[PDB]
Amino acid sequence: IISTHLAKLYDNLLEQNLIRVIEPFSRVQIEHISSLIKLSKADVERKLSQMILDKKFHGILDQGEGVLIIFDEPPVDKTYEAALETIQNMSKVVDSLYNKAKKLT
Amino acid sequence: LPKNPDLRIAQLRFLLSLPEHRGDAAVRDELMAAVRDNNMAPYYEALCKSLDWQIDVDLLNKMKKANEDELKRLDEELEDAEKNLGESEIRDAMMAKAEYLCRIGDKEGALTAFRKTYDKTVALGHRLDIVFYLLRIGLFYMDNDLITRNTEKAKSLIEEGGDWDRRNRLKVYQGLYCVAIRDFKQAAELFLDTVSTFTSYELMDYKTFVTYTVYVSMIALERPDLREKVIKGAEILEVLHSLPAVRQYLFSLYECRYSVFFQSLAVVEQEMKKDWLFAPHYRYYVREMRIHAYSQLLESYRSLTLGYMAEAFGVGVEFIDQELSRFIAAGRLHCKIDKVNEIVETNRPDSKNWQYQETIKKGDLLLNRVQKLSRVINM
Amino acid sequence: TAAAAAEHSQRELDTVTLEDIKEHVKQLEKAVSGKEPRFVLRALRMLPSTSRRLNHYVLYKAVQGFFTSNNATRDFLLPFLEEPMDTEADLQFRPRTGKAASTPLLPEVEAYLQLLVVIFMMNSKRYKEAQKISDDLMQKISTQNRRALDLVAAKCYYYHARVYEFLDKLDVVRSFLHARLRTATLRHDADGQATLLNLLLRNYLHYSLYDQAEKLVSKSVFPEQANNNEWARYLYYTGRIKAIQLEYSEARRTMTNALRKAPQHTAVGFKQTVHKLLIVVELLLGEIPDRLQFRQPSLKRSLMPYFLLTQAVRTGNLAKFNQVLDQFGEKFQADGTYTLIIRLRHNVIKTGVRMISLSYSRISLADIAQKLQLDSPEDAEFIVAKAIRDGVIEASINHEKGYVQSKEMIDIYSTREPQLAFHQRISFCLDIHNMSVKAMRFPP
Amino acid sequence: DDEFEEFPAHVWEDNWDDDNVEDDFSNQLRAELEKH
Amino acid sequence: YLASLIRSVVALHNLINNKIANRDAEKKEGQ
Amino acid sequence: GAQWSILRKDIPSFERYMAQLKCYYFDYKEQLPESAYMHQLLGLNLLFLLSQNRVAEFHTELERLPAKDIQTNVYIKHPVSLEQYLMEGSYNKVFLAKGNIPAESYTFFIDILLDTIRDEIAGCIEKAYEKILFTEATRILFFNTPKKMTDYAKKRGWVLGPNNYYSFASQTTIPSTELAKQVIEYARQLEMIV
Repeated sequence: IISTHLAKLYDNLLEQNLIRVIEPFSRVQIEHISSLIKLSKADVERKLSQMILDKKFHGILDQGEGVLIIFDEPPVDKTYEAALETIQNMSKVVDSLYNKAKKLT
Repeated sequence: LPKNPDLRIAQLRFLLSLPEHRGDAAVRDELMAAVRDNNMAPYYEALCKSLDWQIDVDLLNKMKKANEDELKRLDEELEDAEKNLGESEIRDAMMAKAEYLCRIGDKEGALTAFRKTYDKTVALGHRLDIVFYLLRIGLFYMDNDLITRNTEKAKSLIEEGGDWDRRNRLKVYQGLYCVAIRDFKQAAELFLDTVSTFTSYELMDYKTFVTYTVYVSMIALERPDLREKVIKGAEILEVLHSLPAVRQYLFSLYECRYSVFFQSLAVVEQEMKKDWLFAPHYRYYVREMRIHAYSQLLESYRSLTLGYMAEAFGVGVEFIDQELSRFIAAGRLHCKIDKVNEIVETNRPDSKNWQYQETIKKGDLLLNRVQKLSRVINM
Repeated sequence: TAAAAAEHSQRELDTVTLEDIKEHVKQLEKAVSGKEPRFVLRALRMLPSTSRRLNHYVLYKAVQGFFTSNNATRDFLLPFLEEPMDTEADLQFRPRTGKAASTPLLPEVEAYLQLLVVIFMMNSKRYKEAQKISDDLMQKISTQNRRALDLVAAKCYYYHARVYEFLDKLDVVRSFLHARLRTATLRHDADGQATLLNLLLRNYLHYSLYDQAEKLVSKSVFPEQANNNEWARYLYYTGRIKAIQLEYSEARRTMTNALRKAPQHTAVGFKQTVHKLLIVVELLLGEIPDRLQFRQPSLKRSLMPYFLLTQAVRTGNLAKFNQVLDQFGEKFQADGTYTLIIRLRHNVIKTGVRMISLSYSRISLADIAQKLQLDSPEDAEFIVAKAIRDGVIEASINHEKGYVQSKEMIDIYSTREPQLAFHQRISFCLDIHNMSVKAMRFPP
Repeated sequence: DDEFEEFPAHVWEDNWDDDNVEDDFSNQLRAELEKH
Repeated sequence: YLASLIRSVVALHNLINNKIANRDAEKKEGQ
Repeated sequence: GAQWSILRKDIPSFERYMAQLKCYYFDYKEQLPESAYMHQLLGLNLLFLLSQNRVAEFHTELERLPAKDIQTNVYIKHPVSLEQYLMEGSYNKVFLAKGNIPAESYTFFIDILLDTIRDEIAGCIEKAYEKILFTEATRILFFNTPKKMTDYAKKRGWVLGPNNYYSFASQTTIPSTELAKQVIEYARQLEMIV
């Protein structure tokens, strides 16, 4: 499947190269990364875009100064998430109590 | 299952009703040929009354004479079976006459006939099939009350017991209903569930069915689920091989190739408007798709130039500015604009901030309930 | 015999209603004996149903036997209620055959019964004997200084006020009502205090004594332990007050709270009124109120014109706005809005600039001016500056190069205010728990 | 328990999307491409 | 705050139960 | 007496006499006929209230007015239109509308309205329009000569920045003790047997 297995190799390897070259960085020049990986600026930024969409690396592109701001994604507060779910659950519970009270009163 | 009725008839009806499509001579010819051949006597009468067509006189006269002869012989056969035959075949006779009432376009009469047939009948399969006929008529005539009640009866029968074939048929019916009523979430769910076992061929062509599945899925799926279901969907790709346009639409979106996404969206908008079922959702769907395109584009940027928006979408700058401003006002985007310096920033809230907002809202609601109940009781 | 069948059905209903009334008076007497008032509130709870059935002459049936130990009521009630009973009526229903001790009816009891009679003639539309009888009841209540009598007093006050309102006079109600309100404040009643406050507020409003009523409310403290109905009325009143008085944020929050605390099952008229006022105040402040209300079943008929108005404003076209005003002014005034309509004549531009700000960070003054069609792009500067004055938007302006900078929103979570909100709600929940554990009841 | 007598008297959920505009795209894209 | 909600809701449930039970009991002694 | 108060520019006399005028006009409506010289004076009071900026009471007396009289009359109308202009912000139009005075009685209350407008724009430029220079300030704030605005620097003069920019709109500490009180209170409530 050199018709397309070569393409998958190209893609996964390019991903690996980008993650490697960018891990030792913070907000950094897109053109500089392009020179590092010896690849067109548009294509490198695009691939970064897809990686970000798929949540591969916690980074955000910027087409202003033309850079890529990486960061550390903190854990989502599962405490708040569970709290929200519990609030909905007690909405149901108190609704049941309300119906019961109206039935019996 | 049989075309009782043939919903493409309703599609043609809505087309003719459409303003510029009122002059659809070819559609006119197709519809009147179908009317003559299937003996749409009352249906044609209502059609010509609604669209001001010259009421057919001589051809309609022979048509109604044939209709009356058929009705007479059918009712006489019913009487024969009633007087001599047993319940098993009397039920078949009444069911057949109700089907012919559908084949003419006697709406209330067919309703009553199928109702009585179901009342007498004992076979669960027959009950579900009669309900299917009722649902098909109900969708044909957008009587949402009828569709919902028939669906209720069908489900109840199913929980009593059912066969997976009619489960799939009911799922397709329900998906068509959700589409009709703008419930694209459940619509896409059921459509992708049934794509494995599409069987209600009578309702519509399989190709158009998958077209609808693709539309609803794009609308109501996140990018991941879209990947695993539509792009990697086995048949949802095989049939797409045949499909020469929706393929481009879906992929343009997925790999983010833009302005081709917009050309595809415009096309599908015209076809969506032409379609009878989606007509009272095409505006909303087009807006939602435009919003999804913008959101996907923005999600991978913090400060992206408005000019580059313009080129990437292959459009102007003022048009993009207007659309962005409108949807920002709508508040569906976490984005703000600078016009003095053409740029767009993303004000994406912290997970913490957003969740705290939701907690505040939900706490307010539930506390309101709590004080309300505590009060109603303590006093 | 359709007449006979109707008579039989009516008579059986009469027996049922008489039994219910006997139960209610039992509630009252046992309440007073046991030293607990709230049972009176219970007995009054189903008053609307009793009024609805209206016991057209079941009133006469019951009273004829009820009012023997204090038949001094007869002279009044019997002539006013006529004697229409069918000559044959073999019930003779009355407490302990009316009297096993011939003791006087308890003040609460006969007050409530006479109030039922008042309601009957109220719906009967005869507001001369009715108003005189209400005044007589008012003398009774004023004389009778019993606590538990408080709730019945409040209801009596409500109904006397309603009849005088129908008579379209008030005024004497203002004075007497005021005296009673001061009395019920001197004696620490809460439900009566709030009810009477509501009545007097509405009296001021009807004649449009808005500024005086403003002083009244500001200088009078509303009770916390007042019924959802009373809070809803009072909040609606205060909301209209402040909305006219140009305090729109308070108007919004207060009326939204009022609607939340109002019952959902019924009171469609009250819901329509509150929705209209909230709609107008929010539209003035800029927020385009959700379409949920418009699509509500029991509201769309009552709100077509408001929907047309919101459409006109959102479009930002004074042509259709003003022609809508032309078509629907009559009902607009009928509710009482034209003042607010002109306030909108103003705030149309305020809302336009509000959304402009919400959808930009550094837009140019000239650009916003042309967007809003505001000629002479310095009028736009003044307008946005006034918006800043008001607080509708948060953005500095630099005339040096002519641009508006939207204030950079801050991480509010990185503050103390979340702590404050959570403390408020913590106190709320702990209070609810404490009051419930108070409300525990235990048999002996 | 009370009624406030004093106060007398398409199956889906949509916002002001109505907004009386023409074809969402057809005209817009056609004109935009013509200019561009 | 959420835990306080838990406490309040449970206490309110207890109040409803106690009130209805006591009402039924007193109704019994009535009959 | 009210017009005399106007002539003498004695606001206390004006307000008191107009208070009695209200108490007479709006109290005994039926027992009295229309006061031909009532709407003129009442609209002049509209102007009075607008000039004092007592907008709340202004709107209260508006609503107390009959609805139709709001628009039908000219005396009543003119102050209302001026008020709408002021609320909108078209102060240029407000100044332009000086001449259209239905009655000459509307005199010197226009001037009180003018200096009230000046104070309004003063607060405007204070909390917004960061660092406005002298020339822009003079052209916008329709004061008199630049010497007169230097005098108006009596109005706290902001700071005049470096270049008469009139300064600008002028613009931690763990609340430990109070938060400790709050949490102690939470525990207390959780803890009592009650």
